[PDB]
Amino acid sequence: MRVRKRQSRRTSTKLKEGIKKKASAHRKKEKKMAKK
Amino acid sequence: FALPRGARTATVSKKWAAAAVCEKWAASSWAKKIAQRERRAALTDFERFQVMVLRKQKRYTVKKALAKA
Amino acid sequence: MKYIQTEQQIEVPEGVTVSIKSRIVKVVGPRGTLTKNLKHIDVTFTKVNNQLIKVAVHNGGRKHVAALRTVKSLVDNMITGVTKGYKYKMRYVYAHFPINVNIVEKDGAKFIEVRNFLGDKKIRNVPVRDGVTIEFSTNVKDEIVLSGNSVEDVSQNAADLQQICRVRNKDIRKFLDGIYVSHKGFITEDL
Amino acid sequence: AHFKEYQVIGRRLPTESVPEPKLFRMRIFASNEVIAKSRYWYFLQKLHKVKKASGEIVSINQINEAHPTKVKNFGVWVRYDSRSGTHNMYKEIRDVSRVAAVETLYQDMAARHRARFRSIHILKVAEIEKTADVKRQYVKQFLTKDLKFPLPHRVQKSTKTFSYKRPSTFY
Amino acid sequence: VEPVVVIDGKGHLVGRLASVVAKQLLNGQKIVVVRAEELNISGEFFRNKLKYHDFLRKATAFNKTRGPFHFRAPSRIFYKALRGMVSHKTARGKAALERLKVFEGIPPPYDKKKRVVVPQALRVLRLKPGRKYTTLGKLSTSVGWKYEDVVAKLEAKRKVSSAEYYAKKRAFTKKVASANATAAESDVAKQLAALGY
Amino acid sequence: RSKRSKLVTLAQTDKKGRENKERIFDEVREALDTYRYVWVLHLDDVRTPVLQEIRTSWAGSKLIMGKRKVLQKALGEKREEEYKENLYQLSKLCSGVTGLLFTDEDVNTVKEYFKSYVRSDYSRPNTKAPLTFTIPEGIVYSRGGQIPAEEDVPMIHSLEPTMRNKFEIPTKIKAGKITIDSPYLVCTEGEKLDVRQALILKQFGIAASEFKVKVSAYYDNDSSTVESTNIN
RNA sequence: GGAAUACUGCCAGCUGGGACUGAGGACUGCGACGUAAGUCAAGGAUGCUGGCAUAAUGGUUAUAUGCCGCCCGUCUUGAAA
RNA sequence: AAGCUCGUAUCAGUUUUAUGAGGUAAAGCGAAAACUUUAAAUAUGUAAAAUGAAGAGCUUUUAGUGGGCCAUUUUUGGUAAGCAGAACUGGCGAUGCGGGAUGAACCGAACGUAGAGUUAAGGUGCCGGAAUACACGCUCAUCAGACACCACAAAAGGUGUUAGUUCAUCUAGACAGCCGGACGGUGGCCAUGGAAGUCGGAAUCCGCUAAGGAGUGUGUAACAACUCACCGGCCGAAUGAACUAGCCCUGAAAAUGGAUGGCGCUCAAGCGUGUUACCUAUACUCUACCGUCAGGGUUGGAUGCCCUGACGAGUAGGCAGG
RNA sequence: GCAGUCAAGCGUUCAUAGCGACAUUGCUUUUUGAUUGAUGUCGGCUCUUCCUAUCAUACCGAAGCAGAAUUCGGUAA
RNA sequence: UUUGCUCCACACAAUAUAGAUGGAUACGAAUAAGGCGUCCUUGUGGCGUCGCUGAACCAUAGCAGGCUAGCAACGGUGCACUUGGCGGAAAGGCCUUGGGUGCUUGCUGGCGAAUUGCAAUGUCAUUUUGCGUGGGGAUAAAUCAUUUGUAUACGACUUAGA
Repeated sequence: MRVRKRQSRRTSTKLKEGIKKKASAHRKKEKKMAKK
Repeated sequence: FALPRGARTATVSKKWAAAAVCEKWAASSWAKKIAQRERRAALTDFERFQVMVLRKQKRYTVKKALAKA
Repeated sequence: MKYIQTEQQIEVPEGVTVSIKSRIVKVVGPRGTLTKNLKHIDVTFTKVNNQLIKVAVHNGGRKHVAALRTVKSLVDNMITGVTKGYKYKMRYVYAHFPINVNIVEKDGAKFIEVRNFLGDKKIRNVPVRDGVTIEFSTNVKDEIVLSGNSVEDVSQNAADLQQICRVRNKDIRKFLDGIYVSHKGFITEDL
Repeated sequence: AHFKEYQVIGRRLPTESVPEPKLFRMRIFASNEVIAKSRYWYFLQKLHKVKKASGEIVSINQINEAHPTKVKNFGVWVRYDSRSGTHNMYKEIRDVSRVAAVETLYQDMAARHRARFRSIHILKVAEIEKTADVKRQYVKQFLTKDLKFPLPHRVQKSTKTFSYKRPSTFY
Repeated sequence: VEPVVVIDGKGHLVGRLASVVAKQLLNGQKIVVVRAEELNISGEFFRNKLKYHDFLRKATAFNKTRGPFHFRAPSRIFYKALRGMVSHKTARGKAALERLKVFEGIPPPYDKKKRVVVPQALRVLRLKPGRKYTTLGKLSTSVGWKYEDVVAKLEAKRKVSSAEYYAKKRAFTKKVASANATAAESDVAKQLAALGY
Repeated sequence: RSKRSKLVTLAQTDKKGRENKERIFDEVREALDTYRYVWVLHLDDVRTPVLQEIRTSWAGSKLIMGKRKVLQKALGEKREEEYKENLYQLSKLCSGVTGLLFTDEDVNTVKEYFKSYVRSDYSRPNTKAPLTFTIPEGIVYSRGGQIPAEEDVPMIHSLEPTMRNKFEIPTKIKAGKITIDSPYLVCTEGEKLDVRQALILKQFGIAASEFKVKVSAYYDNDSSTVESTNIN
């Protein structure tokens, strides 16, 4: 019954904003490759 | 009470009156409890005073009877 | 599909009486009485006559209807155990060391004591569950008979006896020693 | 919202040497006429490339349920969009009015397929006259003679914080 | 409306009861919770035990006597759930927590007082049938509470005495009910019934 | 979602479907059209060699076997329509496995033939066993101690699990041979045969029950009437 | 065949309870009601009544309680450290 | 800032009208998509109706300033993937206030001192003001979820659960089970000690059939036996397969003890959706007061006095009153 | 990894407008089993704690695992 | 230590109150079940009845509750005592006996209230600490200093001494 560590669901601001930037870049590349 | 499925309003009224549903309802402890709640809500201040007086009298008689028996 | 109602039937033979109250089931037949506490299930029991009992689930899902048939089969097993009983025959086999099986009384309770399994110096004790009687077969080699009203008790006793004589750190292709359930039947076998 | 059914009749924009346009009619379920007209323009453009300026709505009426208190089995044909392609769905809804059935369908779509009002198109709502013509068992189940069922485990509402007796769930 | 409210904690969901008690204490009501060993938690016993073991592993690394104190008793588990819902580091929160008592079993003097329930926290009224749930006594004993048997024996003794009291009360109630049934035909009875009494 | 996974087997023969029933219907229509006498027979547990022997016992005559409901529809079950008159009277009397014999030959001849024909087949459950059987205590031999034991070789070791489990016989393998610790009788004269008792008698392979072709009735294309003949 | 009701809208329809405010300081204006006299809710509060007249209200101060509030200046770079 | 001029002035980060533009391919309708006439406007110019505007033009003068970061949009060139070069427009800088537990670039909203009312964004179990509201569904996670997501682990796996689409079979009997049949050349042909449907290589044939593979597997040294492919009897009623979507589990992650903010929550206090009520910003409405500016009046402290209206963020810097 | 081979599927529906999961030539390369280490600004000791992706000890699963010994794997710090 | 200390009663002071203002009014268990009553062949029994909120039940009239005259009943209730039990989970409370003493609004009467001026908590609860009276009760230790060393940096610890 050695319960192991559990991953935190508390989201960090750095990760949240990085994910926002990743999504924006993903959409822009989707548009460009759909054009190509 | 017996009611055909999908019966219209006049048919419902006929079956209702025939089955005497309002009497069956008025003859029960549930409906009587509702009626008592409404009447107590409707009592006046003078009438609440009268209720207190009558409760004291009935109480006197009943305590006497309980001590006797 | 979330059925409105699901029902299962439970037949009652002419000799047994079933009492159900708040999901406690008592079955009393020719051979005794069994009691089952089914309050961990959510079902409704009804009867139309002394020969048939309905078990119903209202507005149940898949797991609820799955438990319904289980409840019916458990009550069926209680009826069968109270009217015909259960008899499990086990056989023990060996190559070199003869398995010695006895009924001993240790601390005021019944034990099946197993000696000399694969030459072991260890004594194996299997407590006899209450309600099941242990016998040794006549004119048959190395057969032990477990008889009882409760199929749960009899089958668990036979399973305990079989597991207590496990072969450790050997080849089960080569070493065949053990106690095995030879047959499962009833205490009445007219035909 | 609380849905109403509107008949909406529109046509092409009249011009010179162009009389008698194709009178396109539709039945739109919406909370109000403004939403009904917007939905009509959207569906008109999807059917054929007719812009809002290229068209004109000549009529819009509210259609009330004829027998609003008669229980009716409805078959509803719809199609809805998602990340995947558009899908066609058939559903059976037992209710007393088309608007009630349509509201039920919108809620069911939101709950099951996560779809929304802007994604659902109601192709047709029709009363299924014969009992035998129903297909879905969750509707066919309520059609048996002398249907009766209990309501086990009644949970009563409490107004006050504390109750002076254990509650019974009997019914 | 009572000066003290005694809640029988049996068959209540821990968090909903804790929310109710916290609001009442902050609003100024004295509350005594009894039978904390009979509180319920929704979810499987293994799941709630896992959550407690996570709580158990949390501790201050350089000095364990400073870290979170893991209380094992059911009354203390409930108290923890309540203190989490009070702002306990302020004077107002401390004054609120001073208005609460929690017990295992029903010791004196509360064993002769009226016990109430909180319907919005009752398992039978809240949980859907078929949902597994956990009992606080079993959870506490599995994590290290050592007085489950003592409390059970004391509660059995209390129940025996309470049953005797209720038998006497039932007899007296029957006698009084008869004495009132003999007086249903009087003029005062008719007038009271006309007024609703 | 929690569903039993159907067994997937890659074998040549495929279930024929509605078209096979259609062709059987057409063939029986042709036979009734182009023959005189149609007999209804019962062949419940009949082997293919026996069926083929009866099939070759005539070339002009035709034997049709198949679905009882399909044959009863082809013959005619109601008075709204039927190929010939009074055929529902014959159709109602058919009971189990159907057999149709189409011929133009003599009724007395076919009756005599079906009376005389007899075969000794495997015993069947719930039937009288003509001869009892009892496995002796020795090493168990294949035939069962009937034929010369010195001539025959004993039972194979591969059948010992089957006998021990399904046949409910205490059996042990010694030096490779199946044995039993005491003589074990399977059945007595005129005793209801169990499924497992039938299985064990067939496993020893002593075919002894007398099988026969029985007829319930027949019909003619000239007089159009039903005659009840009970030949067993 | 005859209604009723719902819903949506309109009334220069009527009427009850609660809260905050009372700026201005002769008159002048626009109106309302009246045969008139004049009156009025019409270019912003008046009438009647009670207690107290001092720490009572209030100020100041020390504390307590609820919520809030990071240590200043300089200097860098968008900016922060 | 100072002068001069005029104020039915002079205009405008706006629309419309007429005149252009990628003619990119949906006009429809032509001499047989190769023709060559048209069309709602995404997105800029010129010139003349809409809406708004009390200040405008010219000439002399004076101060501070002389970096950029982040994002949207379009565009050109690229990488495993990130991305780089341009142009536009926003946000921030000089900027407080409500909310997102917390915060450079997120959502609201810009600020004189107060009172009352209403709201934004965000919320309403408790912490914590405000419905443990109402309604229809879904989900049970052996560390669910309560989100950055039209992002990465993500291609799929699952005998979890729900709802669908298309195929199918079926009372001249469906699915599941029991019991029967499962045949003949033939132990087909080649190598093998042997190989008979089942260690091996080649077409896999012909007949009788309700139906039966020159065989789906176990099984023997070879057989045999069982088996399933297929057909029948039995009783009665819908069943199966392949896909789609939703929620759930897996879809890898280390190392002091810790985090949806905490408690806790399971017909939720989770997820989708609908309808209401409610809570509260320095925002909106109304009032009082302070100041600034402005417009009217003033021959009977005029640096004043009276009446009225609108406004009030601020670094460098400017002007004024103390 | 390179080129492929067909495609489970997909591509605005469109089989060789085009993509594309899972599976199949050649490599240091010749066959009969011949001879053919890096690291300089890091490293020592002591010594605490934690992870498990377990070397040993505990319990299990499979394997011609006879026995003995071993191999692979599961829980487990 | 100039009646010190302590427990009762009245008699006045001071104290400060996370907050009296009719009553915290006692079965247990189940919830796909129960409570109450009644009966029997006594149990998982038969019959009847109840829930659907405590919206209850009990209390509750009198100068913030005065002073008196009767009637009916021998009930209700308080106070100071007394009998006999019971309760150890934190019992500190529950029940009962007897007599005395009051009140009684169960019913009928007779006097008083005003002026607090038209509202102002309009002062009625209970914690503690002192001082005065009259009713009783009981007549110690610890520390320093000295001393030991099973202890010890200093403290502390542990021994001994009329």
